[PDB]
Amino acid sequence: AKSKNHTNHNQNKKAHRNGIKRPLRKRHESTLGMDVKFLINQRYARKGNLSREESVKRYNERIASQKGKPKPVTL
Amino acid sequence: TNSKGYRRGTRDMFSRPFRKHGVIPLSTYMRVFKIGDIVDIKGHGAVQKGLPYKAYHGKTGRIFNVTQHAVGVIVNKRVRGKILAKRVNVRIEHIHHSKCREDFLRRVKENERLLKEAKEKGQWVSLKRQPEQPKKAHFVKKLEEPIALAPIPYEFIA
Amino acid sequence: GRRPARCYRYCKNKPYPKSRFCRGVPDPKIRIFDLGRKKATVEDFPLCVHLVSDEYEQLSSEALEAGRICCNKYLVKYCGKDQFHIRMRLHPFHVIRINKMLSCAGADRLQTGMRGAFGKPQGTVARVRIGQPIMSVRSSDRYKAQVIEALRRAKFKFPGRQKIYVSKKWGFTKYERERYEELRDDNRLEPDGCNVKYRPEHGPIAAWEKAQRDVYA
Amino acid sequence: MAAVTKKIKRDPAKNPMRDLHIRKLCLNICVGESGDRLTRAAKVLEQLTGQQPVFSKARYTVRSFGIRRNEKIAVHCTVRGAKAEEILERGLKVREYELRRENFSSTGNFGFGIQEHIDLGIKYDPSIGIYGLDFYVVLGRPGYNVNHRKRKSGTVGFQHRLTKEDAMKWFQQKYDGIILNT
Amino acid sequence: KNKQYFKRYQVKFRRRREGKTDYYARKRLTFQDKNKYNTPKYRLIVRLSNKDITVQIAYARIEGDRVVCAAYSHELPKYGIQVGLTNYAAAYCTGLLVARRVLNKLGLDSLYAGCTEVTGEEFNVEPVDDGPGAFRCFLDVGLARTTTGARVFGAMKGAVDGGLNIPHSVKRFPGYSAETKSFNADVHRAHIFGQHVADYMRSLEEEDEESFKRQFSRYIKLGIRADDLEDIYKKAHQAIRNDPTHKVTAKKSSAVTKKRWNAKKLTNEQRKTKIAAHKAAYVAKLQSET
RNA sequence: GCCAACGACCAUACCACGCUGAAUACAUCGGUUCUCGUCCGAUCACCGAAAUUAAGCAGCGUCGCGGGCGGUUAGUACUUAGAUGGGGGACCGCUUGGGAACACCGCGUGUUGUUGGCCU
RNA sequence: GAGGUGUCAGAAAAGUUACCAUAGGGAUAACUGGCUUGUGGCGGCCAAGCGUUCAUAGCGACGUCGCUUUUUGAUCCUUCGAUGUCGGCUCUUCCUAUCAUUGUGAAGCAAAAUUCACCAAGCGUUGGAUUGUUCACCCAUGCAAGGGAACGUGAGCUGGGU
RNA sequence: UCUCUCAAAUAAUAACGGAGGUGUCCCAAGGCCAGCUCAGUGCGGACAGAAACCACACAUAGAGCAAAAGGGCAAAUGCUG
RNA sequence: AGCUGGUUCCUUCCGAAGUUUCCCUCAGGAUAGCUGGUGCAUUUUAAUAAAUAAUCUUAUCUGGUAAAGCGAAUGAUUAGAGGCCUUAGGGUCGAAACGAUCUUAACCUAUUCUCAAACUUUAAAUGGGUAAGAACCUUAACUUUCUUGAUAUGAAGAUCAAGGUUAUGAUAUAAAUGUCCCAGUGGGCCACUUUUGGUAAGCAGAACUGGCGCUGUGGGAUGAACCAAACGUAAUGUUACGUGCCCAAAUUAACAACUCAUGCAGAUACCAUGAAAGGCGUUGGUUGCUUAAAACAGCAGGACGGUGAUCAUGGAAGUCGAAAUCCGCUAAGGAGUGUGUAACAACUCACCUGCCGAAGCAACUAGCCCUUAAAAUGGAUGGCGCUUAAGUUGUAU
Repeated sequence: AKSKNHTNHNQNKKAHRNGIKRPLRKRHESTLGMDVKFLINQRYARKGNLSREESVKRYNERIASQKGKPKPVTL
Repeated sequence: TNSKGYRRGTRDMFSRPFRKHGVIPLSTYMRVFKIGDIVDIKGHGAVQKGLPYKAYHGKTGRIFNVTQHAVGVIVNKRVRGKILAKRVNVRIEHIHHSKCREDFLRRVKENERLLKEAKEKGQWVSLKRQPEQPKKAHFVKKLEEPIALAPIPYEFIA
Repeated sequence: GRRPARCYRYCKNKPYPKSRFCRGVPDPKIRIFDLGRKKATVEDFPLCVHLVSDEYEQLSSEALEAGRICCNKYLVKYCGKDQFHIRMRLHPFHVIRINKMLSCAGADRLQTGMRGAFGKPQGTVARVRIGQPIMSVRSSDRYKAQVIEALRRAKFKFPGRQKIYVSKKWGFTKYERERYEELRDDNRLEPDGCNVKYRPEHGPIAAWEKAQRDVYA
Repeated sequence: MAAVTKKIKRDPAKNPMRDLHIRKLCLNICVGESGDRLTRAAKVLEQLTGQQPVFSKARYTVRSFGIRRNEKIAVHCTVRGAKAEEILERGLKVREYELRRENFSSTGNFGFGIQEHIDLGIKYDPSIGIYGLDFYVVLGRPGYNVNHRKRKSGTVGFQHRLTKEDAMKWFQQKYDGIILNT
Repeated sequence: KNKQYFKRYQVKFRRRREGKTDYYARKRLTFQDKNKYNTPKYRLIVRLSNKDITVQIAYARIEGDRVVCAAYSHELPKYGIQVGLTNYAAAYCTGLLVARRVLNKLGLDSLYAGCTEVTGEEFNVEPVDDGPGAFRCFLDVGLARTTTGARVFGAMKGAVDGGLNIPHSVKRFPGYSAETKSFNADVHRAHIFGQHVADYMRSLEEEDEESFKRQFSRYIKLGIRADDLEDIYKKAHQAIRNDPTHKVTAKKSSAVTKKRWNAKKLTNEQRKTKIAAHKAAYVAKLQSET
């Protein structure tokens, strides 16, 4: 009683009716498969940042007193 | 009933084409892959670890993970029927930077030059790309002699 | 004995070679594709006259046999055996398949109805294109009509309208009837077996020295 | 084949350091069975050079030659420098300095086959039973390193390259050997 | 053989045709962790050439490998070693040359002064606590022979003792008794200071004096006998620390001709005319022959 | 220019046959205490004293062998789209777009990154 | 973690029903019709040969193109809340691809006779033995005992085969 | 369940379509490294012939990697320690 | 009872699917997809863009089909020619020869013939991914018990400052989003194109797309599906398909050909059939001829001799057949195109002439017609009928 196995007939009509629908360029950035560590010190990054105009100004004042780093980039 | 395994029809997908034969030469790694860069996935079948499953060959994604010896590329792949997003961990031996992105970047720098040049010329900018319009009042001078010659044909000959 | 060739007249299917997958194919009924004084230097028989197919159809090995046999007999009988090179430029490397209706002894049980209808190999066919040359026949300029008459009678043995074209080409060599005279009345062509060797320039000095000396000697 | 060649006005073009040293003389005793006969065959090589012979296993089961795979059919020793010269000369006498023009390969190397190894020294010692010897002498050019070497592997030569003629000339010179055509 | 074979021959890379690089060792050595993005990995590459010991620190880039420091044993007559620039001793010195010259341009001189007393003891240089961690350099032997007692490794011991953090198990340094392991530390020292070179002198100076007349001359001509070799190599180690000479060239420079020398490639006008002249001569030979 | 080391791209770098290679040099190429590895100090380990650019390697030549690229071949082949176009059908003209391949011909026969040296 | 259900996303399971029963099914066989036409039957094309000679009077290889749908398969569209199997009896009309008869053209047709082909179905194409038999096989006569279509024809029979 | 093809060059893609295989095999045929160079051919080597072992030259994968088939590989993924 | 049958008023608006997966599943469900409804959040995609969604284009990737190839790997294969080599196996001249010379074979070389779905270096078209900016780019600097490094770099989070025009094109019927876990569907059918099995089928099965299913109307005479077109109700206007009449409509106030059909002359895609092969019917083409020293048809007239030259003798002087095949005489006549006496012989045609004194002859191409082409209740371009068409081709209103 040979039925019929497999037609992809009307599937592509079906899809465009209520759009196959692309999601989002999330400014609010999704994660998974980031090697756990980055995530740990990403958490710390956010926390330690506490806010900020004085914090940046004090460490700029450290960099001018120290100057600092001719060695790091070459190594 | 059907096809189904993973390597179905990949005789020519994973074929190293004549005179490109062997060990994947080191430049491939030397390219620094950075999160958010557009990457094209090209199946290299000599590097058998981190193989991009056959639907993903010439389907191109943006990088959302860099892991110790894999680059996790989000390819958006058309399902029947709701575009689900897949993070595929694939190696750099199969992952080549798309210079689709560079065309954009080249444009920013060029647009800024044209903007500056025009502003210093006072007026006018018009930096947006217009496709090839039906052109111009064309004068042909003989020079080098009038035209004419018509054509053809005796095209018999079996 | 093998249906009749309407069933295989048309190029319907993905061409089946005599392959390591087809193993079992009956021997092509065509053995000898070249009958003639094949051993004659190209300068002796300056004509070529062709039967060229004007149809996308398949000519059977069976048909090909008959057309060869016709061409041999007319040329040999009227105008003496060794005055012609008959080359049949169509080899039959495509396999005809027939699914015989195996019910034997009206006894059925397992038959095979359409289920599975796998064609077993029965026959060989040459696949033919518009302006594909069937026949090429070499002769000396006084034997034009006799060649043509032999070709006319070969046509009928084959399905679907073929026409005779007298090529402005010197024999089986590419060279239009001016061109081998330009070359062989200089120093430039030297003899190969039903063919001619080049006229090279490539390559280079060492080869050129010898060629020029051989003609002059 | 087609050159602006010259042979430029340098002066004479002799034959300097590349002169012809002997790579190895390798002796083999080929005995169709392993066991005791193979061990006895080993005694013949081992005493002659003093250097212990290494064995190599049967590639395959030929069966027509009644051998099975990895049977350890036969033993061989390679001999280089000083001891190579002495042993080669000794077996040369046994062969007669009359070789053949073929014995010679295009890599300019030459072989003998001899029966009675006892002719070159070795006491009859009847428990060991008389074994024939295969001689293959590979002639090289001093500093053969290039085509052998693991790092910086290069493919030999124009001139260098040992030919049949080069090897026959060397044979004709020292040993005064008659090339002798059958 | 045959026109035909040449066509389908997919002949090896370029350096596999020169047999210098197998490329398989090269994959493993270069191939960075991708999650270390733009970091220049640090390879110490040792090749033993039969009168240079050339040790270079190299990294890969997409344009080509970039070398930061290069030391040649032909630098060692500055530091007083005129002779045996093929040596074990000269390897340990060339390894110290790279190591120290690496620490000189890259400012790591005061910290990580590497094994100063050179007692040949099995030390990889320990990271200094609350200091940023010292240069991790990886051995590219390439196809260079993974051989116990090699100068390849004699260079590596000297590079470690030059302050560099080169991970190595101790087996491939010279003097290691295989049955058991069992690191003979005296033997290790002796290779550094060319004592073995000196032993080669001392024993045969009584007996077979053919070998002096040949090998280990220049040691006659400079009055440096056997016991004196030990001091030159110990005081070469001190002299290398003191000074990084760097080497400067003032030349200018002729790409063109001088003298012969690249035989200016025969214009198409020249080739064709010459080719015709050959065919012309061949016709002339046949006319004489007749 | 050359040479070295380290390389990228990956046969313009190969192959074949000659010729040539000065200098800092690779190489050719020697010695065998020691370490070390080999049946064999051929390789491999070490010592670097005597020779040599013939070879490797490099360059130079070659109407070569091969390899690249463009045209030519060819808008053809082939094909998307169209007709109440043709043909008995097999298939085929036209019309709107896109567009090969072998072949033949020409021209090239490694280029270049870092770092050091040599410079005819 | 393992032990397993292969109907392998996982029932625990033997026959027979012509003594049968039900709910359905033309999603499905048998059967009419339709498509197809390999297979069957009929007719050509070319023509190597047969035929004293002479390819085609009559024939015709190897090949090749059809037509018919009356062979048999292939199919399942229609029909399973039923379309009355096969033959034989009886009775109908037509069709030719014409065996006889008419009028004709061929002949290796001398006569006689038969064969081939044509216009032609107007008109014949039978009586029996056996078989249920179409078919078949035989006997006898007559110049001649051509072949098909409406699976004709079971509120016509018979119910013999199935 | 899987390979190649059908499958109309992304992918998806069926018929009792075509050529086949799977229920196991293996402490290496896993894992890693070092060394090596194979299919095949040419040329030498008593016993050795076409094929035995020995020796050199060539050789893009034509071999070998349990198995089906198709991919992949040459100082290996193969082979040998 | 998963089965069959039936299910009771209307209108309005929107409006399917026969597919996916799993299931003793396959006459059925669940499930996903398609469907409606209920709404919700925001409209520079909103009420008096520098934010997109998704289609072209552009830019940037992929691919092994069509084609091509085999003197490219793999897999098949044909032809000669030329050859080393003792690799020859025979022979001839040789006692024999790795002697000379033929002969034939493996290889080897350059050509050459022909092919692949389960071959492919090569390699399309048409396809399929991503991008075309304020959610962007660039400058500058903060966290890093990490990853990581002699870098509190990089990598992210990210703070701060710089920027002419927002950085292809049309559009948005507003779009996105959630709930119902909603029905209905899980039996498809047909056509262009592409295709597999099968000779094929109104056959079994895919790929893409549209219909039909759920779709009348106009048109194809007719008709589920083809064409044109998607239908609230009407007037008036104009189209597709047609236009002798039937049947709305020019037997055109246009036009040039072709065709005359005794048994489906012919008469609109799908389509209701027609070939292979023939035709001095007719019609237009192509190419080659004879020839003014008179040709081409057609008569008249020679068609012999060297010589039954001769072999087949069964009989052949020219002629069942043939090696062959040249002179002579010549204006020209084949050691012969046939008729055939079994032979001789008598006839024929070539060849050249008298007349013909200027036309014609052969081989091809393809239209319509004719032949091929015959079947069955009476019969079908749908009908009448149509023949300088109302046919067939092309063309104009």
